[PDB]
Amino acid sequence: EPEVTAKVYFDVMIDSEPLGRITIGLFGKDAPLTTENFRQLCTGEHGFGYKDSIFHRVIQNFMIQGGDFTNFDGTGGKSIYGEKFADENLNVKHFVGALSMANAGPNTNGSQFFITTAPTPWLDGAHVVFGKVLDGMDVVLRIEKTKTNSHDRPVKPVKIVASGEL
Repeated sequence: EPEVTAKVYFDVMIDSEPLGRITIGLFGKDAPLTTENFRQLCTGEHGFGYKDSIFHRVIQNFMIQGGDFTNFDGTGGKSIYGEKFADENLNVKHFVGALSMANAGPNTNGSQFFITTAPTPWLDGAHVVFGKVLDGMDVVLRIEKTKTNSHDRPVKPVKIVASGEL
């Protein structure tokens, strides 16, 4: 995997019950702009970020998605650079535990991301891979095992009650 230059975390809990911590390593040399946007959204040093956001989409054995702190439905979110920012590096490919940038076409990176729980090569070349779950992958497996309704939305809220940099 690429060089890890920074670490951040998510303290997750599926409603009145704590699931645990997910530690993530960022690829600062391969995607500087993308990692810093994520890093700052984690620390919330701007008054907005991932704290209290949810994982609105969960697809058993594919990936889990989150980062929509504006609409909580998978339609919102925003970067520290503005509404959307360009694809910085599309050469890094996906692997289990990859933190990838969710988008709606070329250059539509906002604040939404996903964590793969299986190899997803069909995404290579279309999504910026900028991180790796270094610890807490068992927390991630628990999240993908929760009951989901239509659109694969968790019945109970999987909430990031805390986040920050290590």
